[PDB]
Amino acid sequence: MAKKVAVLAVNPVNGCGLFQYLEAFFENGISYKVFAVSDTKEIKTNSGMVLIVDDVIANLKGHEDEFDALVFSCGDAVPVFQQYANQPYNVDLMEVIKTFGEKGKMMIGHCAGAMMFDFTGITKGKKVAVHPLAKPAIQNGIATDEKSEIDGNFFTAQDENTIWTMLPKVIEALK
Amino acid sequence: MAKKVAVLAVNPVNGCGLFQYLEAFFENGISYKVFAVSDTKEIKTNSGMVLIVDDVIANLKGHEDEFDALVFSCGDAVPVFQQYANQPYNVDLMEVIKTFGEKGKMMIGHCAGAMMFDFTGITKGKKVAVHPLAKPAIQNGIATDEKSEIDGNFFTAQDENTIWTMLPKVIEALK
Ligand SMILES: Cc1cc2nc3c(=O)[nH]c(=O)nc-3n(C[C@H](O)[C@H](O)[C@H](O)CO)c2cc1C
Ligand SMILES: [Zn+2]
Ligand SMILES: [Zn+2]
Repeated sequence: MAKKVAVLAVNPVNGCGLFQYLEAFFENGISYKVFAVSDTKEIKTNSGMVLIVDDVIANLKGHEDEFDALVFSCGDAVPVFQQYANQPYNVDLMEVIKTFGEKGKMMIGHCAGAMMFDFTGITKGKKVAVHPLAKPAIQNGIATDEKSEIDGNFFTAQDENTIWTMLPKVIEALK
Repeated sequence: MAKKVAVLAVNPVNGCGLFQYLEAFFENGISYKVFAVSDTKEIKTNSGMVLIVDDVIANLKGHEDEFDALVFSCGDAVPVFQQYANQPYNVDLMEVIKTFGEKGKMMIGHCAGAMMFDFTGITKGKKVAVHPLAKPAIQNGIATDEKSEIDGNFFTAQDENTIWTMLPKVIEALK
């Protein structure tokens, strides 16, 4: 019955968005493990702070059944995602997202998180919140202009500044 | 003429509160440096994340005139402050807050940040916003129950959840 959350942090990752999830989980006693979307668990933030997380994204593949939810913390790695699309960690990212979406896991994200989910196709026929610049990239999903969208098991926010509009409902759904 | 900000992060520090400042500073081209209120450059967050900042608080002394603002990021280190009040890094904390207060630098903080400010007497006759649990610990200052208090050069918030009520003003003050 005990839930488990897999948190995905890109490199670099928006620290404000990330530690809104993590500090909320810790204070509510929600278990979580943070995975780096890179070849090392030592990442940076957009602000420049060096951050050493729990593990890498490669060690998440095959362990999707051990978690009940997935969190995509957006960052400045996304505006250059297309350049590094063929990077090992960026390939593992789409695979992890795809598997979690098929298991029916709780999909959580913000900013460009909806687009990364939509690149797979798990957001088909689902209301999602996404950054105004990543909105025309939403093909399978149904992008809205709302600060946050909760449809089925998809919990998305427009950016890191509108996470507060959905975070309590995310918390009460986990523990 | 370039406004430089000195950010003080405790150990452990509330990650959500800290990166609300740093990411906001980054997106607005505000120069800042993060000093660890601990023995070493490497600290952790309340969530458990290993965080490596810029420098230690000891290397801030004598260089307070090289900054225009002082930020106090509260954390779980404060409820254990009375036990470690005689620690070298906690002694340096009170001495750098004093120095920044003498030159009339922009004093920023949240949660129990106003309490640490009031422990020096810099907040005399000044309205401050502080955590409800730390409110009776305000003798020199004028503690309120408001989310944020801006009085003169003091910019305090009730906790990490009410930083957004004063942060736009902080950014404008730092350009
Ligand atoms: C932790 C956190 C809590 C917030 N809470 C609120 C809130 O209660 N009401 C609100 O209108 N905006 C809230 N915001 C967003 C905030 O109003 C906005 O991002 C800017 O401060 C003003 O545009 C919050 C943002 C963060 C990061
Ligand atoms: Zn983003
Ligand atoms: Zn605190």
